[PDB]
Amino acid sequence: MIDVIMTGELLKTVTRAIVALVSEARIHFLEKGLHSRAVDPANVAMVIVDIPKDSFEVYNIDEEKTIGVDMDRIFDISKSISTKDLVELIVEDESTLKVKFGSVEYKVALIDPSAIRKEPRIPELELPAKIVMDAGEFKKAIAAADKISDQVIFRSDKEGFRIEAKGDVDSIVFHMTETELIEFNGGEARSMFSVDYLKEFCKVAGSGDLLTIHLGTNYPVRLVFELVGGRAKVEYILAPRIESE
Amino acid sequence: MIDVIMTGELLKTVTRAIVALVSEARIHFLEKGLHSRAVDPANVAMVIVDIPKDSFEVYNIDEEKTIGVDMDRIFDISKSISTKDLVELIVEDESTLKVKFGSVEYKVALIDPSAIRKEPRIPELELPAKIVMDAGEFKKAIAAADKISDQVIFRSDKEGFRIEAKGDVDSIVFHMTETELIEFNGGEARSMFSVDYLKEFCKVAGSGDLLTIHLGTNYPVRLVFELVGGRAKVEYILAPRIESE
Amino acid sequence: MIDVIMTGELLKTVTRAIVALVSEARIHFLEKGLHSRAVDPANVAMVIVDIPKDSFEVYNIDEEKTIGVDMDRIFDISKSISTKDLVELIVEDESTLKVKFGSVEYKVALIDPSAIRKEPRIPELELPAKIVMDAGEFKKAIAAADKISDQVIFRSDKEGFRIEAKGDVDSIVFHMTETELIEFNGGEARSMFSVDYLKEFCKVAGSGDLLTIHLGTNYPVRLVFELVGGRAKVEYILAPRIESE
Amino acid sequence: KSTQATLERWF
Amino acid sequence: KSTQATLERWF
Amino acid sequence: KSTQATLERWF
Repeated sequence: MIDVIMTGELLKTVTRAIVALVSEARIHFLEKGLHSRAVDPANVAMVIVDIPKDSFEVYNIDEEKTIGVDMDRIFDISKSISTKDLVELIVEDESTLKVKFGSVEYKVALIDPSAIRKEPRIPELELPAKIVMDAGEFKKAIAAADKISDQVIFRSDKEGFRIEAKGDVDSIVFHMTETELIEFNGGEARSMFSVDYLKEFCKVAGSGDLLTIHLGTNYPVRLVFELVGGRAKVEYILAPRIESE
Repeated sequence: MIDVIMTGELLKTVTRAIVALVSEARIHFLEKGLHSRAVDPANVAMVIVDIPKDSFEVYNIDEEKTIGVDMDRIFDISKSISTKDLVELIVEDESTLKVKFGSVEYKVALIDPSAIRKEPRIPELELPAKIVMDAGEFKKAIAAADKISDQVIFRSDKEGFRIEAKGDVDSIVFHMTETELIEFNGGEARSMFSVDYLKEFCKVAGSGDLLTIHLGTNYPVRLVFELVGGRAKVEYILAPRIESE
Repeated sequence: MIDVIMTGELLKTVTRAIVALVSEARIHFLEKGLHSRAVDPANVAMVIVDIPKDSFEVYNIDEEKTIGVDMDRIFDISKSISTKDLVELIVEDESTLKVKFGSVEYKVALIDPSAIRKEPRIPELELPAKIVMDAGEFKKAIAAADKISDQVIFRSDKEGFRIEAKGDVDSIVFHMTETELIEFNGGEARSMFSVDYLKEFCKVAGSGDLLTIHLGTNYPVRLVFELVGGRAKVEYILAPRIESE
Repeated sequence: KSTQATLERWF
Repeated sequence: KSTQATLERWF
Repeated sequence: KSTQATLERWF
């Protein structure tokens, strides 16, 4: 009889990150906490969200059950739930999901977890560069590149982490030596991506949070955010745009 | 020679509530204060606004006169008048209305009070349930129902006041036992309405104000708000949506 | 090797005032500071911006050079640069302009200063009335007139400064006796203008700044704003709408 | 089903 | 009536 | 030129 209670900002962060690529994903209530991973219909990006049980103001499961949650209606209802308005999720039945907050109890029906596209096996990626920086400084690097182009270049070496965008009349570069990055392993990496997705990922995160970036050469990029003050871990994996010769 | 002075938030609250159903209503400058009631062209809802003379920072009439005020131009001009910018309304003539605030003096011509549709006799409604709650908690009950449906159900009994909305995949219910309501007479009542109007009424009011609701069964609903910190009383009467068998 | 450093609010104020009438203007790096003047393609209004060298947190020129700056891309990039994010402009070359702020270095190519329309000789206007008031009180006088009409009348005499707008059902007047104006020479003047431009000029300025107005009769109007707390002087000159008999 | 009524019936 | 003038007349 | 790839190649 799932009976969880999280803060409003917590539910609003995950539902947004998820529904940011899907409209219905399977949510996994495990012993270690809440899990849920999905790829967009396009098959370009992947999101993996984790909420260990210590982020909830209570997390009561009576067996690890998976539920098919209609992410759109959930996200849509979430725009009511307040930031401080504790929300309690309950699934004491098999057909519906009760969402309680304030004097409102919303009840949306559940989906057959196996009725939704089966999620993607979490990749086993081995990437050269590992950059740890602030999500805000990052979100500002993406916002800037969006005015110059549809794509950007993540360039890593020993002299720091670089993100570059070029237009036919201008260019922009976001550089942070290892000395200004929270962490940096200095590995050499270089992959190009579409600002479109990168800008969409940046929505579920703001300044003040941290971000680890796993970059390789002509490989996808892993964007692991510590959201809601380290209470929610949202990872976005974007496929690269390969330089066609 | 009408010569009144109210706060900006005061004029902005009434003109909005009025023009929310009409574009030109007769305003009545009485001895007890300012009055004005109108129904929308549709004939579905009615608004009754009252401002006793003690809400004005001066209220000078030289006989109880009724003026036909073009609510649209007034509302439109009101978007200038500041919240703290005291505004003085003057009608020392018969053709125009001077609105003063700051270094601006706006002069809109008046309408023949008897040239506008004659207002509706304030109904003599006798309703079973009487609920007193906060306008904010209420505005949040309506905002939520708007995502689920075009209509809602106000259900009253002894176990509290209920507002419910249902969709083909979800439902929501706003419940407050008499123990959590400011006041509640516990009478049994149940009427359905259109979220459309209810959401429009909620505009002229925000959290922190109070609201008395008079509900019956298959009867209209009376929504009496104490706006501008008990200085303005705005009542909205909406006709019910009758369950057609 | 131009090497200047200004505050973010400083660059954002000028680029906006400029690009408010042009999309590419010549910027003049003089000994006394930064200069740049342009008229819109229409030839109705003119903007003259001045930034003496004491507004910069450093201003290093190695000869007074004029650069053709693509105002659109600059303004567009400026929406990133933060209000407190010091920005350093560099032109150590002849083809591009480096804009640095935070961890971003934007590089937009320059234009042949003589490739852009040659700027208008600053007029030698002799105007009767000289009004000094707050830009905010002024911006509020324009915002109000915009609801009544497309044009306004600046009327000056001894009894104060007046700005009036009339519709076919209402009128508005903004009056400030010399006693309420910062300064006023009381000269007699009266010219009509289009609220359109006047509202566009008011964008680059807000309440708290000062404004000197040079008005004559059937002559253009000079609007000199002390922006960014007296650190930037932006002047707008609008041609009058002549009363055709 | 449901039919929005009018206030004329109650006045 | 009113006719928007141009700045060319004054420069 | 550049071609957006898919995640299928890496899974």
